[PDB]
Amino acid sequence: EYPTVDDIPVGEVRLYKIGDGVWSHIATQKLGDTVYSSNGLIVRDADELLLIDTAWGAKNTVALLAEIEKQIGLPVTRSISTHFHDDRVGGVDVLRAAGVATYTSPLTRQLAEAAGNEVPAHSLKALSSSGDVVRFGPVEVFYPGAAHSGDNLVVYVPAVRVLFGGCAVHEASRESAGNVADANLAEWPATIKRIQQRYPEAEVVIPGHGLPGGLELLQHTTNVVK
Ligand SMILES: [Zn+2]
Repeated sequence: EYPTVDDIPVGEVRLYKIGDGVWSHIATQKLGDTVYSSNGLIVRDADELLLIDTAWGAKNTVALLAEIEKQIGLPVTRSISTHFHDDRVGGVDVLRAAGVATYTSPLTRQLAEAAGNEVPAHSLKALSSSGDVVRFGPVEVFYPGAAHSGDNLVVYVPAVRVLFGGCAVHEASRESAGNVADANLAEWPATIKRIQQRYPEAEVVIPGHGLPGGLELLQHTTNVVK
């Protein structure tokens, strides 16, 4: 039942309920001969929605907003991108066109600018140091340190113990680190331990790509990395 590249019809976006007021969103991009999927999060707050990550590009992000309006019918008012790559900020301008207030850390804004990627309009302050946390509506945003990228953030929904790990966390089936061109492989183990120590009660851990699991994906990630 978790959506995969084998069942999301081409160009569509799917939502998947994780817990009370929490969905993941799943989108695809074909690169060469391989279709990839990518996850983000949607979190209800009162009568609005907080979006975590774009659906990887403008076309997909249009489809994401349509799917949200069809299935949930509440307005996305704010977003947070969890690092500077296209599966996180690609489609920010779509969000901005729709009236969404787009956020991310100052460093992610800088790296996104440097990469020629789309740039969220607003900075989350108080995230510049490893171990910094901030509250944001119904979530916590945590900067655990460098890993998949120098700026990677994780998002926790404390009411229902759902941790969205983004690409700092690998799915269970993944056994190679993947794209390390922006990664800090030396730091990535410490970064994972910081996540483990901060969110010991998490019930679900959602990787940036692939199937949800539990806290076991964190050590799995360290194992893949080292
Ligand atoms: Zn990335």
